Formats: sequence, C-alpha cells, structure tokens
Amino acid sequence: TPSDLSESGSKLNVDQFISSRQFEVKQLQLAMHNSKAASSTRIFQALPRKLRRRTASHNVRRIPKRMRNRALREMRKGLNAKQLYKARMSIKLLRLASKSTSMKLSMPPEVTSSNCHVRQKIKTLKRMIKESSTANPNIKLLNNRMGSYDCTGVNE
Amino acid sequence: VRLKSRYILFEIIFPPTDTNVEESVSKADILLSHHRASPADVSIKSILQEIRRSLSLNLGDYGSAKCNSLLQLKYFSNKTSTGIIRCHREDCDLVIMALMLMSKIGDVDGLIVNPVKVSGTIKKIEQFAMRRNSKILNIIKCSQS
Amino acid sequence: MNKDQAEKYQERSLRQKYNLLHVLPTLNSRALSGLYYKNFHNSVKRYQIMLPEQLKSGKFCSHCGCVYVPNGDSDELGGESMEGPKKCIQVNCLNCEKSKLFEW
Amino acid sequence: KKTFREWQYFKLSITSFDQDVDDAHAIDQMTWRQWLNNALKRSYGIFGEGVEYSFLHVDDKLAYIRVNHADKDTFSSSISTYISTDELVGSPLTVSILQESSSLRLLEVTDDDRLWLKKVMEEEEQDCKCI
Amino acid sequence: MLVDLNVPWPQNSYADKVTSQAVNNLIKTLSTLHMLGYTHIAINFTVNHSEKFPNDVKLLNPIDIKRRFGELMDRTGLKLYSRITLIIDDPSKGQSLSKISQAFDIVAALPISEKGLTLSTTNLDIDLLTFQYGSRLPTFLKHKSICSCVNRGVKLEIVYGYALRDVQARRQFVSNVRSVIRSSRSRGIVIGSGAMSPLECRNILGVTSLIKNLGLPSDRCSKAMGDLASLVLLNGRLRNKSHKQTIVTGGGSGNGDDVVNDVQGIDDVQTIKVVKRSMDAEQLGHASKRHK
Amino acid sequence: DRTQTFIKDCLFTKCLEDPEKPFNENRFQDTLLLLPTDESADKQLEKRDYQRINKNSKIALREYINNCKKNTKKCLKLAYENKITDKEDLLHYIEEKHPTIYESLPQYVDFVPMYKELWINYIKELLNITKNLKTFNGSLALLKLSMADYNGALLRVTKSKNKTLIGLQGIVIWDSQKFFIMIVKGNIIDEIKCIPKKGTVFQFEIPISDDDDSALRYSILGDRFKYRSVDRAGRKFKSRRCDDMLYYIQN
RNA sequence: AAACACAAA
RNA sequence: AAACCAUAGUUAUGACGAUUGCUCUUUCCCGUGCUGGAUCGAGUAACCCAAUGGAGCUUACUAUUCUUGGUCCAUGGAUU
RNA sequence: AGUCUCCCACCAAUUCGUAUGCGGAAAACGUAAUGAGAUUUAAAAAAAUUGUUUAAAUCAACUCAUUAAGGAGGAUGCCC
Ligand SMILES: [Mg+2]
Ligand SMILES: [Mg+2]
Ligand SMILES: [Mg+2]
Ligand SMILES: [Zn+2]
Repeated sequence: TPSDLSESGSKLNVDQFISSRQFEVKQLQLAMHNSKAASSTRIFQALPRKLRRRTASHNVRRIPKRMRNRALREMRKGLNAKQLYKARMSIKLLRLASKSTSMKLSMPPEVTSSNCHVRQKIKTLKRMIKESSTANPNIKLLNNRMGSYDCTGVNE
Repeated sequence: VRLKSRYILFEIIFPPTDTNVEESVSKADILLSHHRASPADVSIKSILQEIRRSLSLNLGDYGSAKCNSLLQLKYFSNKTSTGIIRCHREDCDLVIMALMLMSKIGDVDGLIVNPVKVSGTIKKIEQFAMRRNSKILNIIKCSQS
Repeated sequence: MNKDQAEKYQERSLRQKYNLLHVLPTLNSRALSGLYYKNFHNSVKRYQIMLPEQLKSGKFCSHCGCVYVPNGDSDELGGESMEGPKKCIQVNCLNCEKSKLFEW
Repeated sequence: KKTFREWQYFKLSITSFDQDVDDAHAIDQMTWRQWLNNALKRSYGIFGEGVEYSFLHVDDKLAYIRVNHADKDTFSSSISTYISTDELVGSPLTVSILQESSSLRLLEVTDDDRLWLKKVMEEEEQDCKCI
Repeated sequence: MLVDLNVPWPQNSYADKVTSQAVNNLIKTLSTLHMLGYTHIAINFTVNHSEKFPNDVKLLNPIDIKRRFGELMDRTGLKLYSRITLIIDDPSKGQSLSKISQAFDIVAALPISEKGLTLSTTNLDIDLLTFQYGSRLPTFLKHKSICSCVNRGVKLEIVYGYALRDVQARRQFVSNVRSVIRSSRSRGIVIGSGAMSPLECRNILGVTSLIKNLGLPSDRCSKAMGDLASLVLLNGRLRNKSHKQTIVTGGGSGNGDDVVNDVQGIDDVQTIKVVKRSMDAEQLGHASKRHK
Repeated sequence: DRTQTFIKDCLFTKCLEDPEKPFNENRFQDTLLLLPTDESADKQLEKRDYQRINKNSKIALREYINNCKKNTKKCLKLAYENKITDKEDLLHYIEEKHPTIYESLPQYVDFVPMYKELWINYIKELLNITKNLKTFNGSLALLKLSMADYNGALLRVTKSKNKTLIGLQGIVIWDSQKFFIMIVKGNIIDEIKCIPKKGTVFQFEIPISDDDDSALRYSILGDRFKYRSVDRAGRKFKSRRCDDMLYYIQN
C-alpha cells in the first residue's frame, strides 16, 4: 500500500511509492533519452525568472466583515423602489453565504440554511420582485447568450 | 550579512639566470623559458609557511596579526604554478606587498612572484585563468610553425 | 512574599482605601468620591473576595459615589432628603440632581 | 579646502616605578632614541623602523617628538604598546602620551627654547608660503 | 568620567589565601590609576562553574571594601565596586546565582562553549559578556543574537590590558576583537584594562589610539567610556540594590548623592538610609520661593 | 531505503547539480501529509452602576481640574490688581468681597493635616517602623513599596529632565497613568500641579522621632513607574533597555 | 550569504 | 534540449583626489532684516544591505552619533 | 530587514455572478461621519511584527457596530 490511513488523514510514503515503480521510471528515462541515459550530466536547466511564480497560502480566503455582517442580518431576520433592491440584495446575500466557503467559515456555529429556511425566503422575495411590475420587453431582446450588443452613437 | 572576501591570483616565474648560454629572443621562447615548471619540493603548506614568515619579517607583529585572520591558500597545483590566496578586502594591499617582497624558497632559489588578478569571487578568477590559458596557447601555436 | 504576611498587607490596604473613601473631600467633592470608589472596587475585585450585601446595597451613590448620610467630627450631610413613600420611598443627594427609588 | 599638515607634535614622558632604580639611573637623549628604535622594531617591522622622528627639548623624563601627519597612527599605536626590558634600567619603562597638538600652541614653562624653535618654524612658514 | 571595570583580584578559588604583597600591589595600582586620572574602578573576581559554592553569605566577598579600601579611599578620592565573572562552559546543575548576584554588584560571564553562550544570552541574568581573548573563539559569532542581546541588555567587553602579557597572545587578541566588533555592530562595546600591576597601565589617549587602530572610531570610544560605562554600572548597581526598577533606596538631592556615586552613606548590611528630617509639610512648595 | 536512496540520488543528479544537497539539508520529506486544512441580575446591575460611576467621576475630575485652573488665574489677577501680597489678607479679602469664587478655591490648610497623618500611619504600619530598627528587611520593604498605594502621598520632585520641575512638594489627590497630580502652596500660589513622569525622579521621607530625629530616604522613578503591579503580585516583568536613565547620572 | 517551507527550532 | 531574460543583477557594486551646499560656534560692514557676503575651527549621521518582478501593512533609524514642519485644558519666566 | 497577505491562463458561471461608506483587479488594504466600549468587556491583562509594545484628567492612538450609486421637490443656515 503506497498510501495508508492514520491519525489525521491519509499518509503517502515516497519511499515505497518510488521503490515499487522503478523499472517503469527506467523505461521512461530510456524512452526520453537514448544515448544520454548512459551519461550522467546536467540536461534540465534552471527555470527562467520570468516564468518563476510565487506560492500562495493554504487557506481558502478571508471574507470582508461588511458582507459577513449583512449576510448575518439577512439570515437572522405595494413595495417602494428601495425595498426592491433590499429584497434583491437579501436573496444575493443568502445565495452567496450558501455557496461561499469563506463566509461559511465566518458564519457562527449552529447556523445552517435548513434552519434559516433559505428556500422559502427566496421564493417569497422572488414573488415580490415578480409583483414589482417590471417591463422586460421594454429593455430589449438580444441576439446571443453572452452580453454583446452594439453601442454606436449617431451624431451624438 | 556577508563576509567580504578578495581572492588573489599569483604566478611563480623562474628567470633564466644563466649568463654562459645564449638565448632566443621571441615571445613564445621566453614564455616557455619562464613557464618551464615548478620543482617537486612545492606544496601548499610550504608556500603558506614561507609567506607567513615573510609577512612577519617585512610588516612585523601587528602587521602579521591583522593579516593572518583569513589568510588561506584555497587552490594550488604544482603543475601550472597557479594559486588562489584568500584574504580580506582590507588586507589585500598587505598580501600583495608580501607576495612582491617574496625573496626565495628555503631550498629553491632564483624565482619571482607575479600577482596577476585580484577579485572578490572565485568564479571570475577561474574565468580569467581560463582566458589566460587560452591566450597562452595562441603564441605557442603561432611559434610552432 | 509570604502569604501570611500578604494577608496583613491586604487587610491594611483595604482599610486604607476605606479610610481614603471618607474623611472630608470624598464627602464634599463628587470627583474624589467616585475616583476612590472605583479604585477600592478595582482593588477588591483582584483579591477574589465578595463584599457584604447589607453594606453593598445602601452604601454609596450610583451617579457620583458619595456615601448616603443624612443629618466627634462634624461634616457635611450627604443627601438632599429622604421622604416617605409619597408613592414609593426615594432618596436624593446634594452633589448631583438625581434620586434613587426603592419600593417596599 | 584644507591645509596640508607637515607633521604633528607629541608630548612624551617616561613613567618608571621603583623610586630607588628610578633615581639610580638617569636617561638621556641617546637613551630615548635607542628606546624608540627598539620599540618600533619590536612592535613593527621595517614599516615602523622607517618612521621619521626627531628630538626637541629632551629633559629628565620629558621630550617632544614630531611625527608626520600620515604616521601619527603608527606612532601612537607603537608608543602605548612597547615596554622596555633590560636596556639601561633595572625597572622596565612605560610611556604615556600626555597631550598632542597640531598648531604648536603649547607652553609648559616660560623658557626660550620653544621661542627659538617657533622662530625657526615661522621663518620656514613664510618661506613655504612664498616658495 | 573614566571607568575601568576589569581590575583583576589575585585569587581564583576560595581555597586560596591572598598574601599581603598582592594587596600592597593592588593599593599601589589603585594609587597609580588615581594619580594620572580616573573616576570609577570596579575590581573583578573570577571563579569557575563546576566548583562548590560555599553555603555562606558573609564570606562570599573576600574584598572587604570597608576594611582596607576603607583605609585607602579617604586619601585617594574614588570608589570601588565588586564584580564577578562566571566561567561557564557546560550547563551543569551547579547554579546558585541567587546568592552571589545579590552579594556582589556586577555579574559577568566567560563562555567557552556554544550551549553555555546560548543559555547565558537567553536565560542567565548577567551584566557584561567577556570572552577568553587568550584562547580561541568558540564559534563564528552571529549578528542577530548579539544585536538582540544588546537591545535586551548585556553588552560585550573588550580588554586591551591582556595584549601586554606576552607576544603570541596579541594575534589572537586582535583576531577576537575584530570579530567581536564586526558581529556586535559597534553598539554595546565596553572597554576595560585587565592589569594586575601598575606598570601595565596606560593613559586614556593610549587607550583611544589602540582602539582606533583596532577599528573603532575615537568618538565612539569616548561615548562608550563616558555614557555606556556609567549605564552598565548603574544597571548592575540598582538591579541588586533596588527592586526591579520600580523603587529606589536612594534619594538624589543635589549632584553627588547618587546610587552609584554615594557609596559610604548607603548601608550595605541592610538597605536603609537613615537621614535627618529635611522634608516638612509647612515649607513652601516652590523651591524658588522656599527659603530657610 | 539504501538502494532507494541510490535511485533518488541518480535521479537528482540529472535535474540538480549537487545530488547530496537536499539529503544533507533535509529537504526530502519521507512523509506526504494528505488532509484538508483544519443570580446574574444584581451582578449586571452592579457592573453597570460601576461603569456609570467611573464615567461620571472621570468628567467630574476633569472639570474640577479646569475649574481650579481658571480660579487660580482669576484670583491671582485680582490680587495683583488689588496689590495684596500675603495669603492671609488675600483669602479674607476674597471671602468678604467675592463669595462665589471662594467656594471653588481649595484650602491647603484643609488638605494637609489628616491626609499627612493618615498616610504616615499607614506607611509606618506597612513597613513595620518600630522603636528599634534592627528588625528591618530591605527586599520585602521594597517589594511592599512597589505594591503599596500612593493615594494621598507626599512626594518631592528632586530630579527631572526639565530644570524647572525640580523641588516641588505636593500631596496626591489622584494617581493617573501619564501625569502626576499634586497641590502646592506659595505666597499666593494655590496651583494644582500636573507633572510628567517620563524622565523625572520623586522621593518621599518618612519621619521617625521617638528618641532621635531621623527619617528614611526613599525614592521612586516615574519613567519605570508605569509598568508595575497594583495591589497584587505575580506579573511577569520584562527588561526594557535600562538605557534612558542617562539624566540620572548626567545631573 | 541571500532567497525559499501547513518544515525544523 | 531549450525556454537565459534586469536603463544594479547572483556572495560584485571598488580605490582615493577635487567642488558646491547643509547645522552650531570666535569676527567686520551697509538698513533693523533679508536659503545678504567673507575669514578661525568641528561633524556628513544611523538602521543597515539586493538574489525574479509589483502593491498594501507592520516593525528598526536620526542625543557634541547630519536635519526639517506643525501641535500641545505640559511646565518655567515677563506684559496687559 | 521581517516564520505577514495577494496578482503574475480563461470560463452569461457547482468558476466566492459580491450593484453592500469611498478609491481599488485583489489584498491580515488606505481613508471619511456618528455612537459606545476596558480581564466588571464583542474582544488586548494578573496569522506576522515589535526593547519599551492601545487607552484607562482632557486631547492623541487601537478595536468593533451603522452609513448602496445618480436624477427631481420642500424646509433650514451663509454671501446675497
Ligand atoms: Mg535579503
Ligand atoms: Mg532571511
Ligand atoms: Mg527578504
Ligand atoms: Zn449623585
């Protein structure tokens, strides 16, 4: 077994991993280089600094505190024009806190979307935006699926 | 931080001190008569002891004490008589003056010491030594005609 | 530091704080009264010892920190007055303009 | 910007303990010179031996030494280092630099030898100004 | 002001008994240092680590400043301090600093190994770090360690008085001084003279010339001998006399009653200072108005 | 692992130039970790009323200091206008001609007598000042003084970075964190004195006059008086630099 | 030396 | 088997000489003054040093061991 | 200098589809208005960094909690 299960997770030992697969490495080196396999010099050179990159962190991300507090306010909790944007931001924050891992890690324990009942809130607020009486065919009908229209100003 | 090193390249040249024999006047002839060979009784500890004695004899006590802190012979072979002496950037002048004031080996006489290249790294010293060795071959090939 | 010698130091420091809480100015000046009250309470909080409630309730004020004292050493009275119930019995002070109400 | 200093004076004085051996022997100018020549050769090689120095107003345990401005460091490092041994005294000698000056303005006693040296030094001063 | 903090005492182990000739030579060298000119002299006492410390308090200090230096100061006019250097190489279990530190004034160390150096730089409460300039250096001294040490306290000490012993020791002394000055960044340097006889002593000009020939500028030498010597005396004096820099047992009225300056007034068998009543409550607060 | 190490070395000699570099500097990890990276009511009442009392007493002390600051200036101005030198005439004149500004002025003859005695007795009992003086211990006394309270203490500024702050005596009315508050008296001076502690030296003398007339000479250092314990012990101390005490030796 | 690491200290 | 690339680029960034300017002090003149002018002198700092490039934050510096600007219910002296 | 963070392929989207005080591609990033707080607190005391390492009369400094972009009408205050 090249990998086993242990205290924390799974441990993979390089020793046996390359020990069992040795003749395969020899055949690979013979297929790459034929006459240079007998020689032992420097074939691979240093990576150029232009292609050289830097290493990031092992964590996912850190969410801003403003979005976190707004998501908390939304989760724990005729229409005016501002109440439309309020409900839209409420569904957006719900969806974000549902999908995002950083916000989930910043959320307080014992708080889940099932207990918060996100789906019913989404349905109700979508019914409200549907009641908001918008006019879709006044905006336009596009030609493709990705946003690409023509913005040309004639004599202006 | 960094320790400021300064290597010194020196050559042992033997002047053909023989007034009874007539000599050929040319470039490669005198280059060969001056770069003949080093004697067998030549090593690293025999040159280091000689230069340490000469340093104390010329400069004195404090002049040898300040200079002998990082005075080492890193690379030297008796086949080509090329040596690399490591020292500080402060005491480079002292080591150069001592190599100039080198009189003779305790058993071998009639020789001079020529400091050629001084640098603060061994890679440039090796590159200059290779360039000098390549230059030496040119006059030899030209004179062999 | 010996703990048997530290107990005596604790008692002496508590007595000194309680005496500084008193004499003339903490009765007169509300600033010194409140400051010394805060100091004494910060000193008694560090020693991990509770203080008796019979004194804790009716000892000091809640707005300034002067002792509730009505009219060997003549000093100034602490409180404006102390009425009957009148609807609920209250106590007023001199330094500040507030009163403290208690119900039977 | 700066004037070139010809040399620099040094106030030398012998410190020898053992009052008996001190009053017994009596140093002189040649003694001073031999002590300097031994100190320079003991502490330094030919570098210290080739230092220029002359003797002016030698006295009983007192002397003035002028050293070039370029060799003031070599002189002051060698003087405070060496200790005489079996030169002329039974008790070894130790010297301490009392003071130093670079403007000739120093007066211990009201003698006239400093005045004569000053006179010859300014007749050289105006002479190097003109020449 | 000039301070010399490494005057050696002719005794290394407690089994040794000091003869009268050594005390006479020490009196002579103190007079010699005083005549030409000096301000503060702190004599040194050296013991090793693996020895058995005596389980006493009134016998740890074979200096008795009040007995014979009490005979000498009234005619001399300077002060003396008792200091100890710890020769610690291997971290053995013998460790009784809680007595010798409070009994003495200044506590230094003399490391020979790397582990001893590390423990004396981290945990050991000392005042100066002295190296064996006679022998070879233990290792290649680091920069960050010495900088963090001189920022935390303890500074290095250079003794030019050892170069006057023999000829073969001068090269090693210079080689060690160069490395110490290069690794210490010329910040925490205190200079001393370890002379056993008055004949190996020099003037301040010889000292500054020697150190400027070594590599340290003369103005830095003057500053380190004027302010840094006073500061390293003050630290080692009030760390033992007073508490941990919170309450001082000495009250400076004018310009001479200082905890390091006033040495005969302040009691040593205890720490009290019995002075007559000079502070009342009826006197005017403003000193410009207060008149007697 | 030996033949395995030989294979790894013959593999590293192709990519790297020094094959025994990582094995010497320990960069070839033998293990690869694979794991995702991982009765309260009255108590609250008392806490709130204590917060309120502190917040009120702070403003009260501030405004008291400001009132004293303005009253001293105005009374000294009126005194210079009326040409009256000594205090026994000035205070009586103010009382007989200015009733209001007199209840805002402080009285040193009111502030000294009990304060001085109640602090002297407290310190005498704390430091165990007895008729005989052979039962002392300096270490424990200094520890107690570091732990002792200086609320209502007589201190004299004997040394300071400023040449004008020295020589001022006063009794404590409150112990702040940056400034030190005392009260001084002069010809007409009744100023509340606030003094910085960073770079000043204080001292307090305890009188002892049973048979002989002697007093203890103690002193504190304000610069290092900010990082001490309060009424308790067991606070890990740090060596700061012990370096900015140059004014102590200089003058 | 510098520069690197979910090391090591 | 190379991708090899820096208006410093891989333990390098040296050696002294000369000029102006900056801070104080001992001098003389017009107009008080004027980043007004000229002699007698002292000093040009410390943290500290690149190894692929850029931005943000924090932490070390400037006491005869160069400087500059402002603030202060900080104190000290004087007038109203 | 530092055992700090991030960019140095894209994705009409299981790809932080985040119109959330402003600027910014992002950032353990800069700053603005108000209220409060001190092991009795949301959290400092008995991830990095720093010898001292925020405050605890007032000021100054740190931390946290709110303020979505643009156009139109009315009221108040200033030159007028
Ligand atoms: Mg670096
Ligand atoms: Mg590093
Ligand atoms: Mg770096
Ligand atoms: Zn009240």
